[PDB]
Amino acid sequence: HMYLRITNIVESSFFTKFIIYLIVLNGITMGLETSKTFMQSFGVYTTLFNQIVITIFTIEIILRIYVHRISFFKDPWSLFDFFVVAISLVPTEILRVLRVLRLFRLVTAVPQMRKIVSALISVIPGMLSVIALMTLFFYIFAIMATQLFGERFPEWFGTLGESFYTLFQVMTLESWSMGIVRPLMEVYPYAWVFFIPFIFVVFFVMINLYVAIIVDAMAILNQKEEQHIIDEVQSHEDNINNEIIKLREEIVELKELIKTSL
Amino acid sequence: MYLRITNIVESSFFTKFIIYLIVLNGITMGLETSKTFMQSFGVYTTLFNQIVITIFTIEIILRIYVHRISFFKDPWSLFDFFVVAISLVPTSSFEILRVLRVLRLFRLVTAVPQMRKIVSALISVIPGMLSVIALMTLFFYIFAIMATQLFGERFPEWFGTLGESFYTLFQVMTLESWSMGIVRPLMEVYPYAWVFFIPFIFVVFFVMINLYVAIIVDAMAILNQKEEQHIIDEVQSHEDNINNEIIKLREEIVELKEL
Amino acid sequence: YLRITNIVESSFFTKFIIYLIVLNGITMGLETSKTFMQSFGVYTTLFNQIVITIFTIEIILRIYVHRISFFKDPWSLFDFFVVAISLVPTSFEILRVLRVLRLFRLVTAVPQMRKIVSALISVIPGMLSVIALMTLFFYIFAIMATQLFGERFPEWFGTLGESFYTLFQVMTLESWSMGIVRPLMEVYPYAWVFFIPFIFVVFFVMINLYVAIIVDAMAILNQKEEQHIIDEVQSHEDNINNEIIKLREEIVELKELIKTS
Amino acid sequence: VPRGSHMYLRITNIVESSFFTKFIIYLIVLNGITMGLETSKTFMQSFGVYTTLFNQIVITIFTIEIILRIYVHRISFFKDPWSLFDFFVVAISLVPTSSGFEILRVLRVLRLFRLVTAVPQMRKIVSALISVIPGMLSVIALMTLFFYIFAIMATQLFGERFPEWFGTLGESFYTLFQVMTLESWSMGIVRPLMEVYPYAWVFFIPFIFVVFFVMINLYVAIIVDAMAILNQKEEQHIIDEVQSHEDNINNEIIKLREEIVELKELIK
Ligand SMILES: [Cl-]
Repeated sequence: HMYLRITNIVESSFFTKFIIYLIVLNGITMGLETSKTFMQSFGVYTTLFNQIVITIFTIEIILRIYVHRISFFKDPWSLFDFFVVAISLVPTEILRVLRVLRLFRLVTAVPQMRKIVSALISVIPGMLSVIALMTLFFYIFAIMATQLFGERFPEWFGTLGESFYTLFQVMTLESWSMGIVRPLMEVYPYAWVFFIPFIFVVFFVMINLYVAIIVDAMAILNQKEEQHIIDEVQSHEDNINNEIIKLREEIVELKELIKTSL
Repeated sequence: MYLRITNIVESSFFTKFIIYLIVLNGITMGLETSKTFMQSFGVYTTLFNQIVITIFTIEIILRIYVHRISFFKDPWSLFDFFVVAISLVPTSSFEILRVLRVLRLFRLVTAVPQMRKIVSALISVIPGMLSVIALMTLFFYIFAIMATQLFGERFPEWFGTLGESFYTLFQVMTLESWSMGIVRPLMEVYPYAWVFFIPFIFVVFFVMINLYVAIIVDAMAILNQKEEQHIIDEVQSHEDNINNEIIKLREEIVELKEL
Repeated sequence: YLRITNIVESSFFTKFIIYLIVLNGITMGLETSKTFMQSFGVYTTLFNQIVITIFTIEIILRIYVHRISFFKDPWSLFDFFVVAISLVPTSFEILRVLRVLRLFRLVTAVPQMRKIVSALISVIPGMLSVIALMTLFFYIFAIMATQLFGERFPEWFGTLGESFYTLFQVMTLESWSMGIVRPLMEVYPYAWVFFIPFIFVVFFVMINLYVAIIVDAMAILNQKEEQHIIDEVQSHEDNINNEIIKLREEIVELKELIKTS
Repeated sequence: VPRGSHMYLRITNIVESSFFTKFIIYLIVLNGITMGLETSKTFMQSFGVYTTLFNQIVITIFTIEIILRIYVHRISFFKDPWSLFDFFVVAISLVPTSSGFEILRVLRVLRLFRLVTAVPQMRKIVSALISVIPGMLSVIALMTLFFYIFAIMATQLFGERFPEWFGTLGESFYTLFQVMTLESWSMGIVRPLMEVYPYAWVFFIPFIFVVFFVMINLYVAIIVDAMAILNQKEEQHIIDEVQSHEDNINNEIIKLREEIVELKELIK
């Protein structure tokens, strides 16, 4: 009974609008917390405000949980809001930084933003195949790079994780020649045979992956269209063919009678 | 009387003539670069500039009298208006005005409809993206704060300031020296700085790419709809035509049946 | 005259010329080696002087066969210009290098390759509009950059032509920040207000330019498809409409007859 | 030479069993982790001997497998690319460790791509990607020719004063690829070059434009040309229905137009 009373609140525009306002204010506050000048003067006023908004957010998420019960925790966006507000409550090192992640609540609380993100994410599940294939490709070349170049170049390829970092850098193309491969070729003149293929393969996959998405997305669109049009030509065909038997049966009716009279 | 000026203002001669001054004053702007040239042919120019700015003001004036309020409802006129004003404000103000005066070379886009169409075609995509543009700006702003309070003390040149983390994060997005120049340094002090900048790179590029994939595909969905509605509209017309005909021919037997 | 045409137009003639192109290509790549030229240099230079004659024999014949039609043809003109460059005496060496451009005759002489290039080039004329807009944009910002930064940074913006070069570099994004802008911000802390917009506009246009190509090319395909689909529905629309008349007139001519009887 | 004997059937039941394929895939994953631990100097000092045996084991089983698979599938094995790779890879692994080249010991980690061959999901992903290559070979060739031509020009123009970057044909090739990747093309190469040769930009700016034009436009075509094929496959389907529907009504009317002439014959 009272559940309905508060439910009208939690889901009211006032409730959501008010929260979105605090998110935006606390977002300005956290940018003002950057300034060493600012915190010296108005520091305390902020920290309490920080400690207030987090309280309200804890009130909010509690209500939202009581109103939505388990379906709250089946919701990605609620889960995020939940984690982000929890991390914020852990007592004041690195979490202190991650506390700026509650400004992403502005995405959660605004459906306009939810739609953008959901739209973007939609591609990822199909890609997991390729992502895995790529990670394997990296993992293999990371091992080769370490076994080939980690002896004479330990900072770049001394460790599996370091070859991984360096191979990602090569993929981004940042200083891959002047910075990395030209050095390596002073010692190992054929190092280009390892890193030019790595570039080609990696970039081929990236580009072609998205070519496929665009083309395959197009092919699905042409089918949704083809089925609509053909289904129409198929209804028009079922309509005349229904209206010809009425015309045909009359040459049977107007024959049977007109037959007897002759 | 009024028609005389308007018929003149909008003649091909008028616009072609203004376009002609735009181009000359444009070469002047490029010859004004050379110290050598200015030493010899310098003063000649300043008059030429001061001349064309007079003609342009006449032009802008006439155009306003002819179009009245319609002038200031037009973006391309306002730009021509704003720009030509810049040229008339006294040089020794605010030295930046002396520079922004070359923006009137963009008036070559205003006066040529070919160009006006190119730009308009290009702008057409912007309003759809503002959501994403906003999402990106927020994303930067949040990571700028993290980068500042993570790296600003030991690396104040790059992250000491919110506005500097913004500049540096944009650089990382452009991929320019993001590793050799910045992250590899940072990892000397903070070995786990890659956990912050590799995700940042992935997210940023994923959005940028997929945004344009969406444009291409969603632009296509509309094309397949506009087409689908043309084809189906024909099948629907082809039907009701036959329907009326069968109806008549079915009503025609009723006549013969009665008789 | 017909004898010459049968030769010039034969596969043997074109195939034989293509054979010299590929051969002349290997020697021209072997000319790179100081080792090679020391030993087999003279032998090569004779081959060079040989093939260039044969190509001139070829270019001559081809002109006699086609007359004006030859010089109205791009691919022939290329072979002509190219083979001429090779004939002008080596003496200002720059010509001696452009002589390697006759290896592009391998594209001229191979039709598959001629199709690839033509397919690629086919896009450009539409872009002439945008290229101009871009070139203007560069020219405008090149002027601004020169008179903003050339005083304190002559290497990068001291000259109009130099700001052009440096602004193209920014577009390629190579060292734009560490290399150029961060230095400039030492003197001009608001220099990012000039170079971040320049980056956005440039990349926005390039990307959107190709989005338009893909979608507008897409839209033409949807229209070429419509007419084809509509043209059949309308072929279906007219045949039926007649058969109703073959039925209509047959109903009338019968209904009228039944009336009499 | 089994052919179709009772024991050929014995091998076939093994090679094609779920256990056999699943077991091989399981070894691939373990030997894959093993090679990542072989990276660690600490680990090799302690558990080194354990590894080399396991490596020496998995290579044995994989050789057994490759053999069985050949007996079961005979020539179809060598007409299959994925089998050939499995074969090529495992042979590398069998070449003696300290051979003259001494690099195969590294190429031996390529057997981890075997995780792609044994997984049908992966085979399809790779096949989907490769499917584009043959169409491009024309363009790829056009590009290689372009590089080769510009590589020669770069050597003759800049190799004397700049032997590090263009002294050798193979070096101008490597530097021109770098320019294409846009890595330090200006600050690193062309700005230096212009200290000596101020018009060197006329050589490298076109090269950039042409190179990027082709690369981009190639993929534009793929998207569009692949598209027109989709529009053809579609319209035909629509035509074919609109074209059968035209065959149905046409007979329907004539089957009807003859029935009324059938009624006119009566009176006649
Ligand atoms: Cl019909």
